[PDB]
Amino acid sequence: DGLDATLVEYQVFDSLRLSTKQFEKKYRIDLMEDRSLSLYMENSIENDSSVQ
Amino acid sequence: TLLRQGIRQLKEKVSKMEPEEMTVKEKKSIIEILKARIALKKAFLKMALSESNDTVVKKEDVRESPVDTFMENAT
Repeated sequence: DGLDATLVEYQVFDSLRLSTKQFEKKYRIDLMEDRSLSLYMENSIENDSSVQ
Repeated sequence: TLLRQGIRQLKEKVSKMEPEEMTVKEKKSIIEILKARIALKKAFLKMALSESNDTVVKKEDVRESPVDTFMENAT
């Protein structure tokens, strides 16, 4: 590891035991009939500006 | 400079009290980043200061005086 045993806390990987189907529904994002985040981008959207 | 027109132009960019505001005003905040670095364009001083530069001017206004006098001694 490289770390001192004594300062450590068992932890959990949310991103593991997940169905690919729900994986996409947590991290992936697109402009395809989506753009739901713009409801949160507040305050300030851009919107979408230019590429990048 | 650009800021000078940018005051009068950011003036009425605002659109009512409605959430029509921030939808444009976040990109306006991006413009505020841009102008924030326009401040960098003026990051250092040239000639001193008004009126100390103006004191330099009046200094020239005294310095101009010999110029208007020695010619009288042309003959």
